[PDB]
Amino acid sequence: AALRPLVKPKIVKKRTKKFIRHQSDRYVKIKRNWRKPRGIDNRVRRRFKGQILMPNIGYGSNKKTKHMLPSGFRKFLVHNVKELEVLLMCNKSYCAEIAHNVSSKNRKAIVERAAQLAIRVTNPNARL
Amino acid sequence: GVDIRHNKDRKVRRKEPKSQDIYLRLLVKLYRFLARRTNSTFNQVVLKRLFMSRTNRPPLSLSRMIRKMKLPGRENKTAVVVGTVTDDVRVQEVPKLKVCALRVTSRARSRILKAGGKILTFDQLALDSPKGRGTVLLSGPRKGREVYRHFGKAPGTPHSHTKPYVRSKGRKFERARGRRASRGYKN
Amino acid sequence: ACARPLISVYSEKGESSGKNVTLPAVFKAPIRPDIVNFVHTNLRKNNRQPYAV
Amino acid sequence: SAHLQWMVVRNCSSFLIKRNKQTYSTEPNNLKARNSFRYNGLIHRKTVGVEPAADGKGVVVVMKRRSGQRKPATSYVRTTINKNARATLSSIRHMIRKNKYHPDLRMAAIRRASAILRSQKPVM
Amino acid sequence: PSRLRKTRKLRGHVSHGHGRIGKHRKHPGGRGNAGGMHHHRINFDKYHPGYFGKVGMRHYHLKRNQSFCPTVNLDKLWTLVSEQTRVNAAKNKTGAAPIIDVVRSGYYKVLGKGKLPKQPVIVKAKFFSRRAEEKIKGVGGACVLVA
Amino acid sequence: NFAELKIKRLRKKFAQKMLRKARRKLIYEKAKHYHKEYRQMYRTEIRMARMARKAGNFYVPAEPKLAFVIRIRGINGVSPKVRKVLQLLRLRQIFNGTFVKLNKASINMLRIVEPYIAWGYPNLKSVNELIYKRGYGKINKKRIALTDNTLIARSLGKYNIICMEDLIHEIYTVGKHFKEANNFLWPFKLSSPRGGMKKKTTHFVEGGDAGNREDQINRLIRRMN
Amino acid sequence: APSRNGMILKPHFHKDWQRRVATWFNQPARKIRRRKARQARARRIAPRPAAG
RNA sequence: AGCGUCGGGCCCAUACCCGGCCGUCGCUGGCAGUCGGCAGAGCGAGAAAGAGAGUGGCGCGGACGCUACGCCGCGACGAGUAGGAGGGCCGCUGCGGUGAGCCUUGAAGCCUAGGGCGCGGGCCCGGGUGGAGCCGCCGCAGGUGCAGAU
RNA sequence: GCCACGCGUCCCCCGCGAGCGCACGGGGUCGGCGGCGAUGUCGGCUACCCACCCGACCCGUCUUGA
RNA sequence: GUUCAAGAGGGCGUGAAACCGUUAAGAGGUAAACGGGUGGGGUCCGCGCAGUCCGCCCGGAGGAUUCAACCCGGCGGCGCG
Ligand SMILES: [Mg+2]
Ligand SMILES: [Mg+2]
Ligand SMILES: [Mg+2]
Ligand SMILES: [Mg+2]
Ligand SMILES: [Mg+2]
Ligand SMILES: [Mg+2]
Ligand SMILES: [Mg+2]
Ligand SMILES: [Mg+2]
Ligand SMILES: [Mg+2]
Ligand SMILES: [Mg+2]
Ligand SMILES: [Mg+2]
Ligand SMILES: [Mg+2]
Ligand SMILES: [Mg+2]
Ligand SMILES: [Mg+2]
Ligand SMILES: [Mg+2]
Ligand SMILES: [Mg+2]
Ligand SMILES: [Mg+2]
Ligand SMILES: [Mg+2]
Ligand SMILES: [Mg+2]
Ligand SMILES: [Mg+2]
Ligand SMILES: [Mg+2]
Ligand SMILES: [Mg+2]
Ligand SMILES: [Mg+2]
Repeated sequence: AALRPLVKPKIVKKRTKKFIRHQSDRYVKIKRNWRKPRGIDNRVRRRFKGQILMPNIGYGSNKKTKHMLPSGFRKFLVHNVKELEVLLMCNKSYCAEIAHNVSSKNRKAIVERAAQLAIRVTNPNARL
Repeated sequence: GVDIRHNKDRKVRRKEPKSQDIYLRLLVKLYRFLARRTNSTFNQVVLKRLFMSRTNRPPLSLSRMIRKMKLPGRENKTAVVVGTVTDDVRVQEVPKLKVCALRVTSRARSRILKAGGKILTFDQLALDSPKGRGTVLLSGPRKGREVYRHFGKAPGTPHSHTKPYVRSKGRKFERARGRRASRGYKN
Repeated sequence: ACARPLISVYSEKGESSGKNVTLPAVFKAPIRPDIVNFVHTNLRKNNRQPYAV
Repeated sequence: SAHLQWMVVRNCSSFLIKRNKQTYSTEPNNLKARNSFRYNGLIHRKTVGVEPAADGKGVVVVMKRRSGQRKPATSYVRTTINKNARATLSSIRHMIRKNKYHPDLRMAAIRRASAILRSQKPVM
Repeated sequence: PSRLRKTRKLRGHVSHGHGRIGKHRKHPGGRGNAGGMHHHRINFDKYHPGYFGKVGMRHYHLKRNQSFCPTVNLDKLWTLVSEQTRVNAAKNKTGAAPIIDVVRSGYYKVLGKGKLPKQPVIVKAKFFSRRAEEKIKGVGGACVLVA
Repeated sequence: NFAELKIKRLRKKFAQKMLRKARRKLIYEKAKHYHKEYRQMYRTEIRMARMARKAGNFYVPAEPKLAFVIRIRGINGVSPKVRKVLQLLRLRQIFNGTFVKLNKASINMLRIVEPYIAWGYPNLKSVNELIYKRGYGKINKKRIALTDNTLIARSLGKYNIICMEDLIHEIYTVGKHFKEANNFLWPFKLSSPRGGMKKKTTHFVEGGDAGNREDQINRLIRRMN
Repeated sequence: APSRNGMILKPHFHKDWQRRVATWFNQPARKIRRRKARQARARRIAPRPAAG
């Protein structure tokens, strides 16, 4: 019985491939992280055919499915037990996701309480 | 494709006030409500003025308010200001009034109350006259600032009674070559 | 506001004494954080020693 | 007053908790827990709160008496209801409706009660 | 608050908002108030007419204290005294006006600007203009001088 | 009580029902009368001919009141004396259309832009197709679709213009209230021409499309719509 | 290089001024050393008038 | 499969049409009416205005909603160097409050053909390494973001 | 062939009947179905490699022009 | 063999990239390198591999010292008392 969401719509995504920076392939000092080139003679700036794409706002996603995971839930970053009772009433749409530095012994309680509340957890088998 | 300029499509007039103070925003909420849910344009004007800057809501002198109520036909009729009501020393006699304003100084308050007047706030006004009937609208002088003398057609230019910016007046600080007919010329 | 209530005094050991004292008027004064905030952020800067190369 | 201290709080409270493009609130008598003038607990004269009992088992409904608002000790009134589900919702519905007492919060409080009862009931 | 300043947004853009044909060079036009006569002649003649030229008589050891002479209009002469003095005067059926020493308050001259209300006054001042004096007489009272 | 009020509220709805019916029957009778009108208009122009030829003379028919203009070329690099005219006729996009009542004043401007347009004398069916299929009014500065007569009555009730049909009547019979009837209509967004164009650049007489092609505009509309 | 409009003015920052700056972080301590010397004097000349 | 005169048919551009989606602008549009055994659930409709006072002739019931610096509805538009402005839950280092915050049952940093989010700046989870300190939210201040400079 | 149908009164001449279904009607629904599967098979955009088709001159800068 | 640990062995904490070795994998005549669009194979993950529950209704089968109405006691809400 996986936790169903209230609605499981079509998550269309207009583009999946990442926006790499011009010339990240050649050099190492050049990172993948995007940076808009503001040169005079550049090609990419001026949309030559068969060249690296530039990010417009047009790619923006439908409002209904922004930050939406495939299951249908949203994340919420948790550090401790007190923060679950918040979600207990917004139970079916959202899900807790536990923080990295939190230990194992407390994780145990976090999952035990959340399992009582029926709240779905993304990382319940995280250490052992 | 279409040949329209998109130069002046955005309008700059104010929508909401830059100030974070709570009381002004609560006025706003109220008069937004009455603005949309009534017909009266009065409320729209009052709204516009509530957003405007210090210069744009200037202080109204008492002398000006008094004689503006002395005008005939507007007897027993509430005066409405957005700026501050300051006192005037150069006015001895004070007929009894019914004022509304955001701030009034203590002196003007005493002058009115000993005469037997009345100072309303806006929440009291909304209850008294929601559409605002029996109301004389007023404003102070926007051009009253000293700065407007500095504006306009430049000095040293035929017909331009315009204050130049100067560190200090005196005999020998911008009196000579362009002003005397003797020395060079004048305009 | 115009209305001034009556406050009961408590003994140091917790019980309420007989005496009841009137509220001073400042407590009904206007709240204005923009000012509080502004003032705090200017007065606190004065308690500051110089640093320089 | 209320609206005044709402405009004060809405942004600068310690209880408020923003993250992941979400915004919540952890006050005791909020239900739905969302930062909002309607559901804020502390502000109003007539305020509801549905908690589980002090002991693990049970549910206490809490109401605010309107007399002493500057005296916290005497303000709130707790009252546990250890019965079956259906009669719980009938008694709660009657407590709120027939007294004209904050009928805005009617359905929310119901839903929370059912979920609490759910919890103290054994897990699947 | 540098975080609010413009330079933060300008990081990235090459010439940092000074243009790239005519760059932000050191002193492109020359220094200070230079070329006032020659190649900045205009700014001076369009916005500071008078800069150049001599005029008047040289007065050497000037002492401002000798010519101290602050004026006060009648517009606000009554301002100096409390209100019951004005009130009790209409009460006086005898018609004895009260004496206002202006010098005591740090004003010397009495100019004749405003309109004066109908009740006599004795004004002990140091100088008087012609229009202020005649305004009083029509109202009533005299102009007692003092050095 | 909620007794007398219920019965009163029923009478109010019943009145407004009978009113709407009556407006419907009125609409019907205007339309049938116009059918009779058009039939008469068409026959007489022949009858004049037959009888003229019988006598041996020639019947010259009247000059055409109305012309249907179309902008055929684009937005790039166009003389400013043109641009002014074009934007006075509301031809901002390509393959846009407009109606234009005729007179010396209008025709001299269409002469001044001959190379950019294609105009002529449109037929009744072409007026139906255009209005009905692609009618969109300018209501409160907004391009809203002509789907109910209410949208017309609100605006043009003062000229006794309550429906698509009256509108048609004014257009074909260039009546009094043309200005208002046309300025109400948003410039017609026609599509690219099915079948193709012969040659955009040149005049019709030298084998092109520009300029006055009196009747063949209908053929062109059927290919573009 | 003057653009359109300003007070024509002659600032005096041509001399080596950044050398001779007197900073006044002394002040509070100076106030105290005065105050202390004044109280100690009055304590010395006990009954004579303090001011002089 | 050349030259001149012509027919039908047919081919595709980020242009034109119909539809889907993002953002902005305009309508200084709409919404405090969640008025419940003090109840009766409407005020989009071609036509200046009132579901107006009066006076004579059993069963106890009814979803969502509104951080109004919010939510919602309507149309129209979107190339951009030098240059200007706005928003940045973009990011760095430190200070006052605040989270009965985390941590030797292993922090920071670092590595990763793992799973994911965001138009993007960047960020979050799993795994490995490591052995003592760290971060979130509201405000303040700055020596605060690198590919080039022989 | 007609969006023509109380009685009385007016002109020219002889303001409440209820009831039931259909649909080219203010933006798609089925109250219709079928196959595969627990040790080699299903899904797995991105991110790992390789292949093919088309597109494709190395960046920064001054410059009317790279 | 000490130490929890030499995965801290005297320029010895953590120990990145540039650069090299080896191993594993895949490929190879138009220098390499790239965008879009697909396919194939690897890689690990899904703790997949006979698949949704929730109210309400109808029906058949268990069980608990249980429902309503009144009385007593306390409390809150409201009062055109
Ligand atoms: Mg170049
Ligand atoms: Mg465009
Ligand atoms: Mg730029
Ligand atoms: Mg440069
Ligand atoms: Mg410079
Ligand atoms: Mg220059
Ligand atoms: Mg074809
Ligand atoms: Mg300037
Ligand atoms: Mg001393
Ligand atoms: Mg295309
Ligand atoms: Mg479209
Ligand atoms: Mg542009
Ligand atoms: Mg742009
Ligand atoms: Mg280690
Ligand atoms: Mg260590
Ligand atoms: Mg570097
Ligand atoms: Mg160069
Ligand atoms: Mg160039
Ligand atoms: Mg050259
Ligand atoms: Mg070394
Ligand atoms: Mg080492
Ligand atoms: Mg790397
Ligand atoms: Mg090998």
